[PDB]
Amino acid sequence: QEQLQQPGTELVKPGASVRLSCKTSGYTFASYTLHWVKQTPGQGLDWIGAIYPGNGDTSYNQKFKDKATLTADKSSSTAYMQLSNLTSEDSAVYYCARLDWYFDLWGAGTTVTVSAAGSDIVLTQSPTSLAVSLGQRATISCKASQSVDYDGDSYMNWYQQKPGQPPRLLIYAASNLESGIPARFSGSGSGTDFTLNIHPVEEEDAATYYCQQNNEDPRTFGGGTKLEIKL
Ligand SMILES: [Cl-]
Ligand SMILES: [Cl-]
Ligand code: NA
Ligand code: NA
Repeated sequence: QEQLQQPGTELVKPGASVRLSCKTSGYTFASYTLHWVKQTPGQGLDWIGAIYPGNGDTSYNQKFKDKATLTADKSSSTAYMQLSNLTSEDSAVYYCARLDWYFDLWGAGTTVTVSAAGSDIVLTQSPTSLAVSLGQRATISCKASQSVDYDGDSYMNWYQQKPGQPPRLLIYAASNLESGIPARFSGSGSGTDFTLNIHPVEEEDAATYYCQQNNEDPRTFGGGTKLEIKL
């Protein structure tokens, strides 16, 4: 089975560098782009950049061009991201993943804790948290600053991250359920306005939901909506 294996934590000093690893297995490493993604409570998910391991070609989000360096080691099937000149602003969880929906695969993420004691498309989610009673309906909005559509398809996906689990694709291209996702989820929308619906909600649905667009570079995500069950 295909896996992206990342260490759990790194505890690091301001000013240091840290190298994160993503050990792949279960498929041909050189043949699929791998992406890295930063997660914080306030900013949701941020696309850092991507590497094609077959030849080492990289692309970086402008904002991370000096912070991150992506490499790949074909002999060990492992990708690495170096973060340099660490500051408090780097404390976050970092995931490696295959982001294209048809190849969706996520590592479990490495928490990097920097510790010292004393015209991109913007996606807006609404609400950013909600509690819903068992059997009732949750509805979440994602609005984009510019169209995410091309040729009648919406280049926008939703991701679910259940507590303690990696993110996974939930809905792709606005309205298609990923394999294995139950019929109680549905997605709608086009252009700049998209909606996730879950009804009837069950306990297993408690999670943080993120929208993402991949119509223009860089890929961008919403800040996330945390859904809990109202007891
Ligand atoms: Cl809101
Ligand atoms: Cl948001
Ligand atoms: Na391999
Ligand atoms: Na709103």
